[PDB]
Amino acid sequence: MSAIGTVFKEHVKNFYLIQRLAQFQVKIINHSNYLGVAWELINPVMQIMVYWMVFGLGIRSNAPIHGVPFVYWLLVGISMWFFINQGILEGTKAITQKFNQVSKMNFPLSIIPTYIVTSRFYGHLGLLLLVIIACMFTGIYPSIHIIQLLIYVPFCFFLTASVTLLTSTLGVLVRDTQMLMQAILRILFYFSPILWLPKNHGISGLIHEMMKYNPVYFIAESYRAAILYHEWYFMDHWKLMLYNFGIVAIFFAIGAYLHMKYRDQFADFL
Amino acid sequence: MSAIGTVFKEHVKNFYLIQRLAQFQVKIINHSNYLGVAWELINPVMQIMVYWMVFGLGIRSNAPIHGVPFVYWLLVGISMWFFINQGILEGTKAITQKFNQVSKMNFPLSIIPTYIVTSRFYGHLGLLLLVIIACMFTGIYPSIHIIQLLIYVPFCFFLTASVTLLTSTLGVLVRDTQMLMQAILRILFYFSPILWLPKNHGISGLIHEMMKYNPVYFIAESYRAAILYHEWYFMDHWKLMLYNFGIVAIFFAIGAYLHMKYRDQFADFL
Amino acid sequence: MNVSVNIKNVTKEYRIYRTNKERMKDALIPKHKNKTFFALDDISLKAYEGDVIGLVGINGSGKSTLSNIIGGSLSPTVGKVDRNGEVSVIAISAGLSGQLTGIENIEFKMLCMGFKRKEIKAMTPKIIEFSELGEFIYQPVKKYSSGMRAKLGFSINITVNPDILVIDEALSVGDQTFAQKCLDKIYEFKEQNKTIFFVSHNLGQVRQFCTKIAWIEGGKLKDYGELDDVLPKYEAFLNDFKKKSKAEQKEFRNKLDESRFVIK
Amino acid sequence: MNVSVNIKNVTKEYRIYRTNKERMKDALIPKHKNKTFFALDDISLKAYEGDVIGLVGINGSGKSTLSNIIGGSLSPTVGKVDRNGEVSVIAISAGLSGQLTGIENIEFKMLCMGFKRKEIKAMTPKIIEFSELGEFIYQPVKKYSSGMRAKLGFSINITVNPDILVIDEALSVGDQTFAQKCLDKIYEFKEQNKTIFFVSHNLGQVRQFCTKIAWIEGGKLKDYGELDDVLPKYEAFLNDFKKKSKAEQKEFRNKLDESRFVIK
Ligand SMILES: CCCCCCCCCCC(CCCCCCCCCC)(CO[C@@H]1O[C@H](CO)[C@@H](O[C@H]2O[C@H](CO)[C@@H](O)[C@H](O)[C@H]2O)[C@H](O)[C@H]1O)CO[C@@H]1O[C@H](CO)[C@@H](O[C@H]2O[C@H](CO)[C@@H](O)[C@H](O)[C@H]2O)[C@H](O)[C@H]1O
Ligand SMILES: CCCCCCCCCCC(CCCCCCCCCC)(CO[C@@H]1O[C@H](CO)[C@@H](O[C@H]2O[C@H](CO)[C@@H](O)[C@H](O)[C@H]2O)[C@H](O)[C@H]1O)CO[C@@H]1O[C@H](CO)[C@@H](O[C@H]2O[C@H](CO)[C@@H](O)[C@H](O)[C@H]2O)[C@H](O)[C@H]1O
Ligand SMILES: CCCCCCCCCCC(CCCCCCCCCC)(CO[C@@H]1O[C@H](CO)[C@@H](O[C@H]2O[C@H](CO)[C@@H](O)[C@H](O)[C@H]2O)[C@H](O)[C@H]1O)CO[C@@H]1O[C@H](CO)[C@@H](O[C@H]2O[C@H](CO)[C@@H](O)[C@H](O)[C@H]2O)[C@H](O)[C@H]1O
Ligand SMILES: Nc1ncnc2c1ncn2[C@@H]1O[C@H](COP(=O)(O)OP(=O)(O)OP(O)(O)=S)[C@@H](O)[C@H]1O
Ligand SMILES: Nc1ncnc2c1ncn2[C@@H]1O[C@H](COP(=O)(O)OP(=O)(O)OP(O)(O)=S)[C@@H](O)[C@H]1O
Ligand SMILES: [Mg+2]
Ligand SMILES: [Mg+2]
Repeated sequence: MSAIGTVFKEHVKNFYLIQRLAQFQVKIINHSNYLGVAWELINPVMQIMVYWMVFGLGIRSNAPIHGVPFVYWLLVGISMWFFINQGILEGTKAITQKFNQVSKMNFPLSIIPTYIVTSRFYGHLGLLLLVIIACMFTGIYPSIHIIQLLIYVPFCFFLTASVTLLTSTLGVLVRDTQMLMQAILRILFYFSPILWLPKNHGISGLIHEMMKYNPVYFIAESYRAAILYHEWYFMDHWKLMLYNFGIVAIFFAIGAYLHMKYRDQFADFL
Repeated sequence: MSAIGTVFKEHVKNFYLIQRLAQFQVKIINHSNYLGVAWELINPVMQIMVYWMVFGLGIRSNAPIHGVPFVYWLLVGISMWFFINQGILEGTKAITQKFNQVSKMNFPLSIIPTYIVTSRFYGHLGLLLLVIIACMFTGIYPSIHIIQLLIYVPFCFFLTASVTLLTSTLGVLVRDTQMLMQAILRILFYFSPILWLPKNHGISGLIHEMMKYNPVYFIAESYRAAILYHEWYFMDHWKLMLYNFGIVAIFFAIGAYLHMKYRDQFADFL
Repeated sequence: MNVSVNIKNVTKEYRIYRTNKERMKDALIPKHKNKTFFALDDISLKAYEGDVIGLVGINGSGKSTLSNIIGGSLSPTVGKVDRNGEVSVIAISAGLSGQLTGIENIEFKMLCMGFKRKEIKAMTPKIIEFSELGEFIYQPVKKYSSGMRAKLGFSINITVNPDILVIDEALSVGDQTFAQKCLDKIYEFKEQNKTIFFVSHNLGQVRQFCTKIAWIEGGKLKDYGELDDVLPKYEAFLNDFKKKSKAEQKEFRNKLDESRFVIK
Repeated sequence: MNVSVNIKNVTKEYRIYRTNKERMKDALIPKHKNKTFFALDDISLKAYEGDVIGLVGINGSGKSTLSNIIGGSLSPTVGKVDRNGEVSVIAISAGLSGQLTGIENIEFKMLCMGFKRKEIKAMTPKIIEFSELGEFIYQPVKKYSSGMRAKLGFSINITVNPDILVIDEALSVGDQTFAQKCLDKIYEFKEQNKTIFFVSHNLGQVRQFCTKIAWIEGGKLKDYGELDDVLPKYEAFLNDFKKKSKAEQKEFRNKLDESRFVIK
């Protein structure tokens, strides 16, 4: 119980340091590019264009889903994936790379992955704003149901932060985890409603049941319900919310316990 | 014409140095892992398992193609993609990262990407041997048509080396190319017969015609013909071979010209 | 007359593996016999307030391990370190990034160091004036020469005010026109009665600056006492080592290394 | 009495950008006026065979740029460098990787350096014996102390035999018991009549080792001639600089920096 208290205290006291270091990292990454920080938004747009060309025109010839054009359906569904993928990939190696600089300075070591994640949360917020503006240009306008984002958007950040908090310690102790993460990320990507709805195309007794255990399913469906279908998602899907909250709590507790156990020996393992 | 001669002479004289530096890089990359260099083969196997689970059981429920089980069809088709992807991704940043160490030593600067590519060619060869052994275990045994590999396998290496030779100089001069390469790699991956045959599933007047301009199409089809269908591929597809050879020559010439033009100023741009 | 750092039976051991199979077996098998290297072995010294201590020894003696154990970055295998007051370490290369400019690097390093924003806003102009970079403070650090980068690092680092200070071969930085300012700044720390640990191979600076001397040979503490009594012994041993023949030097090194390597 | 390096009107300019918009405009617009910084300006010196030359100056003078231009790593903006014979540079950190062990690092650095396999196989035992690492030669370099790593780098680098040699603050490495061997090895190069360029701030070593002195101030060559005639002037200027008040030092630095920065 002391682990959770220590990590919580560190984060709630070093919020501002987290934000400042995230901004500095964003500046560092895109230093040599002529366009600068615009690539954080340019790259996801090109990737989304490729994904729509492949999975939108080839498989289904751009047939509308639920009365919404497929382009906007995919746009709302996929606006979150880049943040999760980049955060989980980059923050797993955060402690390994950034320990040397801050080893000899009195530093709260549990906030290293969090600002790595924030450096991508910035681009996610920008992409979400762009997507909302485009959907408004289509003819779909916001309603009172848009206020569910204040609850749904922080959940994605908390999930990514907890997963990264566990995986950073695991990667520091054993270096095979960083190589093993790629297949798991691919599994999470393909077994989700981001690109397709398997109910119409194929059977739903087996494929759909496994999809419900994937948090990306819940996140994408909640965003679509808040932005597109104009409904209260928690009215009929509260059990999924409870299960996801339990998953987040379990991940946070395990990561905090491991980090508190092995922080003083991080020099030997590195 | 002096550019081609200089690059050709450098490579044909520093073959052995290329091999030795490739082995050293392979040793460097996997130093901290408990399993060591086994990950170069473990990771592609897990990725192939995920790809077969998604694109083999979901889309088509593991229906055989051309009388061959889909698992071996995919295995032969996809055994090359990891090499091309990793080589093109990593060798684009070869000169940027490795120039400082060898700047003050008399070094042939045109061989830096080639050993980066060789470090992945090793794993490609291992995977190809494993795939052939598995296909033999199935009940498909080699014939006189397996000797086409001596012509087809070097072509993949030459294509990757030429593309990397151009992209390394382009990335050194302008740093946006390294960010732009990802979407192009995804386009090359999805518009290829590695995972599916669009002729049966959908229309073939439009999708199939574009696929024929992709070199990955030719490489995968040639490997499948040499290993699985037991036929001389060049008998009815010589025009595709000529077009691919022309593409390779064009890429090599352009890369050599640019590298010879801008080698002495590589310090200012870096 | 109060202790500032108290060290009791500090030991540091590292396991030596030749092949990956040995490491894998050591990790998996519960009880396994492997080679063990003693970086330090049973070091105990008590430091009082206001005492400047210089660490002297040959290459590989174990001075940096002791300094890192005192500074808290490293953890002893056996024993404890009892200290009072904050500890600061002087290292110029820690927080400087080539992509960030000088102004951005100042804020980055001061933030990672542990200072609040309001203090940084006040201390920035003094650092800028002390560094003497000029117009190049706006340029990226990657464009700097080595001396300019070292001067910027020293200017950022000199702002600390700890109870215990650890320095490592950083008494002066830059050309002759800049070393005097660094020497005066370092001496200012001495006049404020702070415990200082100095690790260097320069005997002139050690004689000019230090008060007590600790001699470390082969991972163990040979002698601890006043400078006037200990430094002559080290100088005499250094002079003696030069007269010995190559075979005798090799024998001495082999005898020193035999005790460190053990099997357990 | 034959020239070894001949330098005529070597100039090096760098463009100074404050924001990304200025760089983008400079790249796109055909004719654009931007700030230009003169690292070197119209340097011409002729070096004969067997002449040891020491480069002296204040921080940011332009000594490393000249050494890199001579060594071929960098290219002048205007002018040419005419040289005969091969050029080798002494740099210990160039080819050492932490993941690779000492034995692997020897082969890696010697291969990147330009030696054939048969020569490496012969020269390896001499390097191993000279480094004096002992059992730790099989351990990874990341486990080494700083002194041991520097000694290994020096041992690998000392094997070169060029016509022209460039050294940069690497005359001696390690503790007192190891510096004498490095000094003898360096002197052996002097007895073989090779042109040597030495860049350092240590005036004692420059006086002991060098033959001619080149003084660089503000990107230009103040004086070129014998050590006995040039070094006293530099020492006198250094002594004079200490007596000046802070305002006068700032005025001198501003006057020096005014000529370097130009708009064109
Ligand atoms: C770079 C671009 C490359 C493009 C490559 C394209 C390859 C993909 C093809 C699309 C695909 C993938 C489904 C996606 C998987 C999602 C879950 C996986 C999750 C994994 C984690 C499903 O295709 C779609 O799905 C359904 C398949 O039936 C069907 O839906 C509805 O149909 C019912 C009508 O009665 C309806 O009653 C019911 O309500 C739905 O079922 C759709 O109409 C069909 O378009 C696979 O389909 C396969 O291919 C063909 C398609 O037709 C099809 O063969 C034939 O079809 C026509 C006779 O139908 C015929 O005319 C074609 O000549 C012929 O081809 C195959 O038999 C099918 O197996
Ligand atoms: C494909 C690859 C497959 C795997 C390959 C094999 C991997 C094996 C890794 C083993 C490992 C990782 C655990 C990872 C998380 C666990 C899973 C969680 C999963 C959750 C989803 C678990 O090792 C743990 O080490 C802890 C050390 O604190 C220790 O903790 C407790 O200790 C006290 C009593 O032991 C107790 O009083 C205290 O309170 C606890 O702190 C644990 O008891 C022990 O189990 C770490 O190994 C450790 O490494 C250390 C430094 O190398 C090493 O110590 C060094 O000490 C000296 C230095 O100065 C020197 O002598 C040596 O340098 C070395 O000896 C340890 O000896 C070794 O054990
Ligand atoms: C989203 C981003 C969009 C793009 C953003 C804009 C990017 C613009 C990049 C411009 C660029 C890249 C070309 C890339 C390949 C071309 C495409 C190929 C495609 C194939 C698929 C082309 O610049 C080329 O530079 C060459 C320099 O050799 C020059 O070559 C010929 O020069 C001679 C006569 O000019 C001729 O005698 C000789 O024989 C040739 O060598 C060319 O004429 C010139 O076009 C390089 O820019 C160059 O950068 C240099 C160092 O910064 C800079 O020189 C420096 O010189 C001093 C130093 O000491 C100092 O004064 C300054 O430091 C600077 O001045 C150049 O001035 C600048 O031009
Ligand atoms: N991670 C490590 N694993 C094994 N041995 C190590 C490790 N780190 C250091 N050593 C060894 O422990 C000994 C102590 O060396 P250090 O204390 O780091 O250097 P030093 O005593 O300060 O001497 P200098 O800095 O060269 S004057 C040396 O023999 C090192 O090679
Ligand atoms: N890439 C670059 N762009 C702009 N200015 C540079 C660049 N590289 C160096 N400079 C500047 O050019 C001048 C020459 O400095 P250097 O020659 O590298 O250092 P130095 O003259 O050897 O002095 P030291 O090494 O500190 S004793 C300095 O003012 C540098 O800041
Ligand atoms: Mg040390
Ligand atoms: Mg310099």
